[PDB]
Amino acid sequence: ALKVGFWPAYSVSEFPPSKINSRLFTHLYYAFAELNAPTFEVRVPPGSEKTAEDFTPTVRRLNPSVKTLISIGGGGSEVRDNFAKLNSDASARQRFVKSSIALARRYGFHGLDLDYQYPEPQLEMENFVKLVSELTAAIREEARTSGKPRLLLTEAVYFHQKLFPWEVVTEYPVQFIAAGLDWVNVMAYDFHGSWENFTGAPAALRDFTASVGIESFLAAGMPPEKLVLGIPLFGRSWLLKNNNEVGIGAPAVGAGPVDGALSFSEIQNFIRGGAREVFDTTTVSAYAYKDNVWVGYDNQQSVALKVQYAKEKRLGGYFFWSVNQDIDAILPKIASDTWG
Ligand SMILES: CC(=O)N[C@@H]1[C@@H](O)[C@H](O[C@@H]2O[C@H](CO)[C@@H](O[C@@H]3O[C@H](CO)[C@@H](O)[C@H](O)[C@H]3NC(C)=O)[C@H](O)[C@H]2NC(C)=O)[C@@H](CO)O[C@H]1O
Repeated sequence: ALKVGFWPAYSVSEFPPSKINSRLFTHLYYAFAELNAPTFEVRVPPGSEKTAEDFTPTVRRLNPSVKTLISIGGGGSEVRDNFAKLNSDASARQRFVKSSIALARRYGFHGLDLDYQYPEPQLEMENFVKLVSELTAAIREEARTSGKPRLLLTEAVYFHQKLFPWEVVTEYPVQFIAAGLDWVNVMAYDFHGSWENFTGAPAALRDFTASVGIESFLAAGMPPEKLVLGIPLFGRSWLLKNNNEVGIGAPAVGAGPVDGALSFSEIQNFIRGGAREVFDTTTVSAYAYKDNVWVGYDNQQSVALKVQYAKEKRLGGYFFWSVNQDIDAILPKIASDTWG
């Protein structure tokens, strides 16, 4: 039962690794090492070496059994462009593979993650397959030469097995992934948000839903234990067109605070300051509103329902993005209690 959380290094001054309740997790990710084009000597951002080294000993103090991975890349156009340049150059792929493995060992991580959004179109998937195949082989070779258990290898995936469901240009090769990786982190969120003119459930379990995306990976043949269901610790926000239309599907005029996203902890403050929370059974989600601000998110009820869903679907577990955004670890606690 994988209970996974991502800790973003940007948050260090407000939420250092020491604040993570690592009792509630089996695996915790450092986000992110950088690709460091053009040499592709993968590294943590210069200046953050101490933070990266101390991460694993720190989180293990509260739960020695917890393991860690370092995630390389992250969402965003610069990372995507760097992976696309990397994956087309055999020499660069070799430098990336060697340096990534060395990085994980250097800082005491138990594994590596790729976060690449996204390996599309078809050329980019084909080249990503070359990178990942080479990385899997080198991980096995390093275990052989060091005598240590092999590094874990995971990657972030889009919510759906097809890139993209409305216009398929490529798709994740599930048998390849199952053979090469320990699991994938299914990004079952950002379905709805301020790019749209109406409020919606940004991580709806059902209704662009988490269950349809999960179904697509299973139908393609992914072993269910290789899927880890993502659950956001942030909400997507809108400004309402009219303060008396406050439900799902209400008209909106742009992004709410802060640039369209609010941490769970900020949402708790929003509710304590007078916003009304509503559970939406139709989507398995929550929303809250006050005056012209509306936010959709996951709450204690929807998280328990999503985690039970993952269990019923025989998934490997769940992950949170990102742990600094529930400072009191409310949602990680209910998730852990739900699974058992
Ligand atoms: C052809 C068409 O209209 N397609 C629609 C899709 O574009 C839309 O996908 C969503 O698009 C938005 C905006 O590009 C994505 O939001 C971004 O997501 C990233 C990563 O999750 C996040 O870091 C950004 O902050 C966020 N940007 C903003 C402005 O919030 C979102 O991920 C896309 N979601 C999915 C599931 O692809 C979908 C779904 O709304 O609808 C199609 O009709």
